Amino acid sequence: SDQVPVGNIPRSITVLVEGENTRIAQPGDHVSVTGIFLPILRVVQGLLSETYLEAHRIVKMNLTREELRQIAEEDFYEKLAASIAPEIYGHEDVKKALLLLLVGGVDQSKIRGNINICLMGDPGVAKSQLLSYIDRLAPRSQYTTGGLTAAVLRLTLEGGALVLADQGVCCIDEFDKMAEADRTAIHEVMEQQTISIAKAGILTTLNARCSILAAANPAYGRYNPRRSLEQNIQLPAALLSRFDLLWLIQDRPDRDNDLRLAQHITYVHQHSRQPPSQFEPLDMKLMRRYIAMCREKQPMVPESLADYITAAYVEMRREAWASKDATYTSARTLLAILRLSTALARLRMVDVVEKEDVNEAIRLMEMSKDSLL
Amino acid sequence: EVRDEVAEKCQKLFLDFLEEFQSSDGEIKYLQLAEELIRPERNTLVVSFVDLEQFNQQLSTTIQEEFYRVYPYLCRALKTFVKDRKEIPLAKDFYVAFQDLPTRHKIRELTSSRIGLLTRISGQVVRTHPVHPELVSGTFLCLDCQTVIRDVEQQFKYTQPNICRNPVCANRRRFLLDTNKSRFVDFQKVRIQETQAELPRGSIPRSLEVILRAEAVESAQAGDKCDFTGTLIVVPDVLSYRLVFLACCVAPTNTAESIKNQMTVKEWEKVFEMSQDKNLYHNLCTSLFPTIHGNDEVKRGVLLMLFGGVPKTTGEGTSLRGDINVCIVGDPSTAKSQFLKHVEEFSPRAVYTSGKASSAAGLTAAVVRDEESHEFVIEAGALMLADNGVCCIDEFDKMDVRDQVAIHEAMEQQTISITKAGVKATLNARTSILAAANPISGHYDRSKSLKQNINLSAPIMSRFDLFFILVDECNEVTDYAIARRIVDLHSRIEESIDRVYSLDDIRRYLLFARQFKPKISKESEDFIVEQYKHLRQRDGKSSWRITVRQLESMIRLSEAMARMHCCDEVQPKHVKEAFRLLNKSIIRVET
Amino acid sequence: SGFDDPGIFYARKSQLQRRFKEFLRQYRVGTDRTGFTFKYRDELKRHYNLGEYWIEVEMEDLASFDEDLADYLYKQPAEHLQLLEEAAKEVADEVTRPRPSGEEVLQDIQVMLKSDASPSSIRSLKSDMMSHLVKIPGIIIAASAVRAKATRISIQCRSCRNTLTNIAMRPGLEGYALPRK
Amino acid sequence: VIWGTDVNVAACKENFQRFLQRFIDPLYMQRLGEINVIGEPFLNVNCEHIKSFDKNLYRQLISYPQEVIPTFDMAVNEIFFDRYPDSILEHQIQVRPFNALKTKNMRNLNPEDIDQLITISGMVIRTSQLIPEMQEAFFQCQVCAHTTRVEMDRGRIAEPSVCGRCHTTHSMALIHNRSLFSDKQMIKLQESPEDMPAGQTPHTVILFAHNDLVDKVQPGDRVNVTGIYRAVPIRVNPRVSNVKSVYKTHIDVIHYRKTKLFSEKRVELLKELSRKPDIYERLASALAPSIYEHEDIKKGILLQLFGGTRKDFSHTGRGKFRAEINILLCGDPGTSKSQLLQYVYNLVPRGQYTSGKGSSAVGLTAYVMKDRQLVLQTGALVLSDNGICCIDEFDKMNESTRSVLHEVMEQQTLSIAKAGIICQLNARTSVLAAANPIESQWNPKKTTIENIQLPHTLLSRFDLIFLMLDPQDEAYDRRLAHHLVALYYLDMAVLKDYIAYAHSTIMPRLSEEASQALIEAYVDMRKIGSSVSAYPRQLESLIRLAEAHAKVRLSNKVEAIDVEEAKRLHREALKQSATD
Ligand SMILES: Nc1ncnc2c1ncn2[C@@H]1O[C@H](COP(=O)(O)OP(=O)(O)OP(=O)(O)O)[C@@H](O)[C@H]1O
Ligand SMILES: Nc1ncnc2c1ncn2[C@@H]1O[C@H](COP(=O)(O)OP(=O)(O)OP(=O)(O)O)[C@@H](O)[C@H]1O
Ligand SMILES: Nc1ncnc2c1ncn2[C@@H]1O[C@H](COP(=O)(O)OP(=O)(O)OP(=O)(O)O)[C@@H](O)[C@H]1O
Ligand SMILES: [Mg+2]
Ligand SMILES: [Zn+2]
Ligand SMILES: [Zn+2]
Repeated sequence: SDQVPVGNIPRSITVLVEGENTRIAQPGDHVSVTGIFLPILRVVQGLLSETYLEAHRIVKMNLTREELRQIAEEDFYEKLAASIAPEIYGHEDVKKALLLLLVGGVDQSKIRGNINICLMGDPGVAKSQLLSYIDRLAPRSQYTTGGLTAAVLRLTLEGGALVLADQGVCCIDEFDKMAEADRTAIHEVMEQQTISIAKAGILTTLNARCSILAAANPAYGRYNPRRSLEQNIQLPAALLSRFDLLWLIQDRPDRDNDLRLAQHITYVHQHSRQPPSQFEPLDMKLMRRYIAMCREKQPMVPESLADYITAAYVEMRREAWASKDATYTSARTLLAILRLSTALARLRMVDVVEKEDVNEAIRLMEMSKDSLL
Repeated sequence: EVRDEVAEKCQKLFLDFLEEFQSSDGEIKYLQLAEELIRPERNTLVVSFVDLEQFNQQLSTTIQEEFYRVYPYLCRALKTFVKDRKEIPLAKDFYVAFQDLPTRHKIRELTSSRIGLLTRISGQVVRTHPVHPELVSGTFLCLDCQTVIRDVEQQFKYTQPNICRNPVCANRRRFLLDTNKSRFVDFQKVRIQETQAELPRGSIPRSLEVILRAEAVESAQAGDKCDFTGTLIVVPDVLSYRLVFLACCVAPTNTAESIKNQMTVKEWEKVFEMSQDKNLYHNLCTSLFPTIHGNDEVKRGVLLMLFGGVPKTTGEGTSLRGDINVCIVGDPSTAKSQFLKHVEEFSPRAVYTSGKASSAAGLTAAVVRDEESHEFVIEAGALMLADNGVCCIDEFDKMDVRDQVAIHEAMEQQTISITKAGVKATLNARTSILAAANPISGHYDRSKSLKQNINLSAPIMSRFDLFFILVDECNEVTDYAIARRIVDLHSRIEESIDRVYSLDDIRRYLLFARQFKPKISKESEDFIVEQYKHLRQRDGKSSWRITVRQLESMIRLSEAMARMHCCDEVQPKHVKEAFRLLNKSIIRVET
Repeated sequence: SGFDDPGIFYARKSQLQRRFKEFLRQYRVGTDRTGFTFKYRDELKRHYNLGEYWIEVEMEDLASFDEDLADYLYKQPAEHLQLLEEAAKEVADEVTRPRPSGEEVLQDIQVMLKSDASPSSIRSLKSDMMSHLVKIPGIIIAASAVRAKATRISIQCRSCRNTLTNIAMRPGLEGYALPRK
Repeated sequence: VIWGTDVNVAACKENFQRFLQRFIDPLYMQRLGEINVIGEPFLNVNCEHIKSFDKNLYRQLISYPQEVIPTFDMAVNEIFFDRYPDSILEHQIQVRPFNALKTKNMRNLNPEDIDQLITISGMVIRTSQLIPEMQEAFFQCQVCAHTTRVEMDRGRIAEPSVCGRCHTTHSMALIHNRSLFSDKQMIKLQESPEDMPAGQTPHTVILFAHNDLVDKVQPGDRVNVTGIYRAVPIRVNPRVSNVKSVYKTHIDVIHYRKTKLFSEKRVELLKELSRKPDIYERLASALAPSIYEHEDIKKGILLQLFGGTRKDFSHTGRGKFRAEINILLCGDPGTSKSQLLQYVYNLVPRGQYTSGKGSSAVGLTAYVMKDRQLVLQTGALVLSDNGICCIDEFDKMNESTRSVLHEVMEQQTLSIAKAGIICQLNARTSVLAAANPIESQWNPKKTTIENIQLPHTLLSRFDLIFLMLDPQDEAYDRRLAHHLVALYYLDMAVLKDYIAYAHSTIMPRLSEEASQALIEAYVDMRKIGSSVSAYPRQLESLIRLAEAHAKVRLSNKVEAIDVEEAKRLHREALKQSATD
């Protein structure tokens, strides 16, 4: 993905592995190959012949002080969050949540460090645009609309975009209109981080570790608060619970805030730039460097934090029982909160999760629940 | 211009066999069979295999080994034999139908070694296809040289001539067919499979299609069991080939004296003892259902269903039923399906199924598109498979309306006349039906009539001879006794059963008893009348009313009970016991 | 990748060649007193130590050692003579295997042959003996200037450059045979 | 020796003939008598016997199986002409060796093993009809009917292209039935999935039974197939003689082996821990360690793993008994039901995992499909003929599927009217169904039928209905979370071997103590229900549970403790499902 410029697309190279070199790779493996680039003839001014790369060796692969000062800033991650699609006025709490997804979890031991986030809301709310920025920002990513899953072409295993994520992120626009078979498939992905496919009744399983960033809209136009969740959307409610976070966007006509957005748009038209924010957005390369540094960390959970964590968990679970509608609170919700907290600890570059990290994750969890209002 | 000496020699000897061999009378039977065959609708000459063996043993062996090679020559021999013997029409086919072959192979025996040789087999028909004329000897015509190519035999496929009849001409691609000139023979495809006896447990039965021509085209019908004489042959399919058994002649699969003499002396003694055994009624019920406590009326009703009454036909071409229809409605558990499982397991020709069956046949005959051919085929249902048998249908309340009305026609007529998509046919179905169902809401409300307690249509209920209402009793004695029966059954892995009569001994006794056709004594006639006065006098209130159909079930029961102890005449003892069961089978509204 | 062609690697005529080979090298002449010397083997060594590169052959000796081989030479002299030449080539080499430097390259041999049998009259001749060994007397009347005739020949396609090397033109008064294209 | 080999025809035959007569477990000459009496001229051999007797001959055997086998036949035939020198046989004796090399990782196979005998364990997936393969084609001139034959022209049949009597142009057409044929049934078989280490890409191979051993194995049979590995080219087009540089490889089968455990230490170890008084509780708690505060459910599934003893009721005419246990776990979403199925399916051998939806990839049914061979694709239930099928979201299923589940639960087999013919595919599985309440949560005071909406018959067929709910108890939430966060920062192998050995060896038989205890339990339940009362199905469940509980203890006989705990769990399921 890094090789391809934004304006271009990836290009394939057939490679012929032979002898002992065989069986050393799987689809989605970020490998490095050394070998001879030679022609194969499977006649204008000379002969034209397909090329290939005869394989010899295969290997399956995996700042300045001022940068550290910037990291030491308490508003650092907040500044980074503002840098996520700054042209998208508002939704800064969501922008923070996207940042958590990009860093992901820790996968301590194992734990599912992937942070799958689903977005629902009326069309025309930067949703599609947000995914594109994430894919641009993401070090390794895939974009799809709903192929997605693997297949056995006719006689070769061809991996879908879910496989090609491979611990990157598979941005999925038009999520509600996905085929129900694919809905079952992504369910397995969030369950086991694997994709089982059987074209010839052969359940070939592929290690599809990745975080899934879903995007959908309610059917029949804009969202209706009077109509319950899943009344406006045609997805299994269980699958929605599988997502680490689920954020709702509603087109509430707020003349002032709408005017603020209109002012933002006009500036962009008159400047081809967003209005000057408190903290200017940073270059995407710098963001990715911070992310790569964050992947270096694997913060631990001291058992003292567990007492407060459990205290907060039972509190919100009580709120769910108080709520007339079940708010999907379960052990899944607790585990996700653990992922967010250690993810925040990665942003802090601190190998211990803080009470602050736990509290903020609960705040985002509450806001996501509050988005269901 | 090359003569097959072996086939020519076989043809001459076969012609010698026709025109010299004779019956025990000393007259040429085959001249008389040919004399019968001169009529229209008659072209297959039935011939016994052993006779040609006796006339010439080597002729039979050569025909056995080289049946495909020599059989066309035998047809020519019959044509020469029949043409000069009488004023036969000059243009109609003639066939030699072979039978009485001792070698009765199973389908599993069939191999590539058996291609082209005569052989006999036995099995059960699965589905039957329409009749179709098929070209056998093409009469083509090249476009260029205009030489009418004739006698270009087709090996069961559209095989054009290799080249022009004129050696000079090399069209090779534009042989126009002459439909009228080309010889045609009617072929009907029919699917067959291994019978249950030949089928190992838990093994998928083999399936094979057979080509039927001449009088053998409609010799059989869908869903029956038959023995097929002919040869296995190869047909190309889309150098691929596939195996089909062209059955030149087909017969159905396999008197009291004949069975008794065929029966061994020890089997004869056991069967005669069983008939001589008084009170065989209850003792056989206990033996037939060892893992059962109580419900002896069910055991008695089932046993009478197994024997069945004497079927009769009026002078007006109307059939009076011999068998009966018995239904069991009971609460959850209560051993209905277990009763059906015992019946199906013990009885041959007994097939178990459920009213929830969603197969294409749907328990009865159906006209269904072929997956490959795309034409419709007559697929027999399990009711048709159980023709002259027993059907242990489960969930009878949970049947389909199409199946229900189709089943209603079957019990009404003992036949089903099916017509769809232009295809039309009718199939005999003389099957005793053992229906198992449950009351509405699972539990039988005895304060409600039986019609209220089940969803079955009134005509269906009217056409059922007997009903057994098995209510879930809270009585601890029955519950404890059943528990001991089940626990001893489970704990004593075998020998828990008490079979006073061995299962095979019962089966041969059923066969020997079935050879009888018990008559109605004038004593039984008036006693049947007198008992029907009692039932009419009773006039209830019953869960269902009384009609002439009750008398019909009564006489069919009495005929069965005269068949129970092999007596060839009904007695008042048989009639009163039948009256006892059916009257007890009436459950009055307990409101 | 198809751009290069690997080279294919690896009554009975070879049996007949073996029969000549054993005959030439293993034929013994003389007796126990005089030694059972190998006439052809010794003469071949003499002849290849010298520059002779030919050998006389006694058809009767071949007949005595192997009647069938002589009969084949009578019937079909040309082919069996050629095989006999190859055997003569082989046996000469192994006899003189450690030749001096440069001389290890091998030269063909004219297997001259003689028969003590009587001649046949030239007037007694027919096409039946065409492609058959013949023997006749006479006196020579004329001779031609010695020249060189080509046996191993090679040609090149003038335009396509297709070269056809090591072509054998059969010995005798036959013409050439060019390719069609 | 034959070129490129170390193989002497006489010495190899003599050594093999010596091995037949001289052997230490002599059994070969005894089964020769069985073949002589029976007349079945195929003398199957365990190749490991040849390895033990002579490893070099065994090594020599595997290296050139096609060449050595005719020597083996000649050895046995002359032995048959020695022992029973006079007899009648439609063909002389043959040999079908087997069980030689357990390099059964078919995913790990190399071109080094081409034309080398091997045996591999796997499950046949698809089969076909026996292919009538031409071996000698009779021919007849269109002009003069010139009779002639061409015999085994290397797979293809060489057309004459010219007559022999009239010597015209191409006029000799093949006569199909006059030609000679043999049987070659093609079979497609999948690598034994449990044997595979990763299972990320299950392997499939084609097999061929040539004129023998044809149709003997039906789809779904997990067997060891022994035959010669073989590879052939494929023409780039049928018309052109060019071929691919890659060869598609298949097997010409020689023998099908339909199919001790571990070593002495493991049987000693499992028997040692079986003696622990709380092995039943420890094994239940040890089962699925990630679960918390679930013991009745764990014990019930544990009894389903062990299952009841196999019972042959053929003599009684009662039909096959449902020796397997079927448990339906009904509970709110997010209550670890899916994890339980995944843990059991991952742990259990030869098990299957599916979902109630028809969108499940595996599919819980079998049906025909055309390539264009209309061949049967199996189902998970048929696939798990002796294993366990973990079915998720059992509430959400089609009525046609529900009818199938009723049938197999009623019969432990599946009837399919393929084309027109009917086949009864045995499925003696253990069904671990999982269902969730309708609506967002389970509405209290509503019966399982109301809150799951399934037929009373089908749910009644489930011997156990375990109801679990997430209580609204913050203390339970607190303890559960602390358990999880504790997990945040006995091995299954020993338990799996315990269950497998108990299945393999221990077969509990009833004791009159168990008989009377069960009868007392049922009549007590009847009396309690006299005022959803007791049913003999409940007795059958209690029968099966006591067998499983006895199997857990490895007593090899059903004891009163098995009955007492079985009644306790049965009452617990009633208590979980109690509603009135
Ligand atoms: N909150 C926002 N801030 C800035 N621009 C916005 C915002 N919401 C929407 N837009 C603008 O809306 C324009 C068109 O709508 P947009 O592409 O965002 O739709 P979308 O939300 O992806 O819709 P859908 O999912 O229905 O296709 C985009 O150019 C984007 O700049
Ligand atoms: N009256 C009885 N005497 C003996 N055994 C009985 C009796 N009633 C039931 N049983 C036992 O009950 C066990 C379970 O019953 P079974 O499964 O055969 O019921 P079923 O008739 O198929 O039920 P349903 O169709 O109503 O679901 C059977 O093994 C049978 O042994
Ligand atoms: N009693 C419990 N003990 C331990 N873990 C539990 C318990 N209840 C819930 N969990 C945890 O809650 C999560 C439930 O995930 P899972 O998908 O298995 O739930 P489920 O109830 O089967 O869901 P569904 O019915 O929606 O498919 C898992 O982390 C499981 O470990
Ligand atoms: Mg039943
Ligand atoms: Zn022509
Ligand atoms: Zn000819």
